[PDB]
Amino acid sequence: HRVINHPYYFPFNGKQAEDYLRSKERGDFVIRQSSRGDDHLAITWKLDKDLFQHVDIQELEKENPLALGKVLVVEGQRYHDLDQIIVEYLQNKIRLLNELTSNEKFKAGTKKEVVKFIEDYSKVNPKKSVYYFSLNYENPGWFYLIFKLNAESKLYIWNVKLTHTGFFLVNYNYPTVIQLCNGFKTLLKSSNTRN
Amino acid sequence: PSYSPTSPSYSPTSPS
Repeated sequence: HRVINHPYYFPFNGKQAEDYLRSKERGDFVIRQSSRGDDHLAITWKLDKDLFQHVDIQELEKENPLALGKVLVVEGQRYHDLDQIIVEYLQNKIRLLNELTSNEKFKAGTKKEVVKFIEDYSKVNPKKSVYYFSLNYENPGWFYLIFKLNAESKLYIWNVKLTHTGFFLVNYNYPTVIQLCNGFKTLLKSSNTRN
Repeated sequence: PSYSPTSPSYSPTSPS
């Protein structure tokens, strides 16, 4: 619970940890109490100037939840302390963010820009199809996956969750953006074997 | 929002 002493810790509310990071960088993180137990904590991490996601933690290996767990569990994986879950979860998450953002499949940086880039890329190519990944603003910690058959077509979107273990979509995690592209291909083939 | 998974498949709409 709120007994953390780490330099990334803040007793701030979820809105306060947000508005704190909204004054920080395109990559930010602060530890704060969880809304679902004393054996639980959270990390609020920032993706863009006004975009953030909460990631709960469980303080495992303690006889009482009033006591600080000898381990910290994140997305179902244990670690020795908050500084381990932060370096592991953040640095792995941030490198996956560099490989996705550097990907040719990744669109622009903010809603307006990506909607302008997908529509512009669709209308300048009104007979070619369009499919790109970008930040999701209604569902942080997930990236949106916009698809159009062409300029004259409707628009469809799906999502991929970001995790320090990779990218998670439909039902499985891919430890790198390249494997996410393989996941998408093996999944569309499993979908084409139905359509 | 922030706690609401949703994602349909790639939808290849073709023999891909």
